[PDB]
Amino acid sequence: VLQDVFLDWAKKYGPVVRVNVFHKTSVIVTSPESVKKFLMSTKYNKDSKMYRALQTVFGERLFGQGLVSECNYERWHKQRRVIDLAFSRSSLVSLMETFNEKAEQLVEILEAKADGQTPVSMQDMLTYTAMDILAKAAFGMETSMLLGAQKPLSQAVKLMLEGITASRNTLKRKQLREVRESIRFLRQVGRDWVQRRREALKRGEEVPADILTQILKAEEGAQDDEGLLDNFVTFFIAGHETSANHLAFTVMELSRQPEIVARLQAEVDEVIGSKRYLDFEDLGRLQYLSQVLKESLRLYPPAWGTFRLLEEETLIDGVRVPGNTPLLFSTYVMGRMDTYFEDPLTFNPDRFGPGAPKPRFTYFPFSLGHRSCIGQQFAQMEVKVVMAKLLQRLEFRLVPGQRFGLQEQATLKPLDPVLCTLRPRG
Ligand code: HEM
Ligand SMILES: COCCCC/C(=N\OCCN)c1ccc(C(F)(F)F)cc1
Repeated sequence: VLQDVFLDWAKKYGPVVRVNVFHKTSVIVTSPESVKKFLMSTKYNKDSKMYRALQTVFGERLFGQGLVSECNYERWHKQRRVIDLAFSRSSLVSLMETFNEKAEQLVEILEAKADGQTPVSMQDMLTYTAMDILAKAAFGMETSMLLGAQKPLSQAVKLMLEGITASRNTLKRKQLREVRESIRFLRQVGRDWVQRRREALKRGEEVPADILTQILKAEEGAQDDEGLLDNFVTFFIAGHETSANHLAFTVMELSRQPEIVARLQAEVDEVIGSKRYLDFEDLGRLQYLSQVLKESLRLYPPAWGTFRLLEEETLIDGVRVPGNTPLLFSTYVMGRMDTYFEDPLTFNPDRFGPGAPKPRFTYFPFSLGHRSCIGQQFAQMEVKVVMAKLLQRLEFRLVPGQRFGLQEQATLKPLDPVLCTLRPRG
């Protein structure tokens, strides 16, 4: 992938290197001290130019000015102020139900295929699980992709994601219209779930706190609904894709880590035993699993980095960088430099063991500072629940011909689906 070229240039030409990314010039900055300086201060904001591709795709508005793609500070802070309420500790705890139900359903489906002969794309299975979780937790709606439903919506998402791949890269005639079809499809599903929400509150019906309630609340006194559909599509996608890929990477890696798996099984037996559903307080004690996930994100971060606009010419690590320059920061790159991580190609979860110094601005799969992931705790919870349940009940072997490796898409994800054969534990 393109991130592997940047790593080579980082290693070779040091901490400040001009590059071309999405066919625009920027400076990739790879010192911890630089990361800290620019990420940990609100003085630095995202670069409209770099995110302008995510805002609109092929003349069809995708994330628009939603929580990811909005770069002006004050406009972003206004939404983030209110959307933040849907991610409080009590908000989160109440989602353990959605996470558990979906996790259980996933494990059950796979148990039905656990003959040890039936190939299953774990990438697909984990995408359906993540979307099912997101759709319900965020919007109070059931997609049931895990049981074959909403196969059109699943297809819209797929095409739209290739869309972003070609929009900001790729330098036939039908494939470009299907992407536009897909983007408008997602916006219309948005309208319906927004409408089906308004109708239920027009019947004065009781509806618990949501991401949906919060996005609506942020869009009050808006002449259009566009700022609301922006945030619908942003969360619909951001709230499932990176989690899906993170899961896929982890199961991929694990299929060739028998010792790690054993310890994982060993751990999950002690904390939950055979209990069907996990309580909020259970996740905290899945400490080794926590470590595996953290290491998974170090080698395989779905969201490989972020951009900040450097407005005034500044001196960065002894290099003069000119004003109006986009800064690229890459957790993928830093995670693979032996300057910051001994023997960096080795998947070693002990790196995050208790007592190890926490990596110091050399590792940020959820980014850092104010533009960090609003969904961090959300995804860390959901990912422990799925992984806990998989480890509890099933074993996965990777089908011969399945490659370990990456593709760059809208996010980093396994090049291959994660085709596996499955057995019951024991
Ligand atoms: C393991 C999965 C996850 C990863 C690795 C992750 C990663 C990221 C990172 C690196 C940023 C990009 C910041 C940038 O562009 O500079 C981000 C943004 C964000 N993520 Fe995620 N994330 C994941 C899951 C989620 C989920 C579950 C949600 C939604 C429920 C979410 C929604 C968002 C939002 C809306 C933002 C923008 C926050 C803001 O600018 O105010 N994340 N996350
Ligand atoms: C369709 O892509 C989903 C949202 C953008 C992916 C992303 N991070 O967001 C994760 C939300 N949970 C992202 C990936 C790469 C870049 C970069 F600018 F580095 F290319 C920026 C954002």
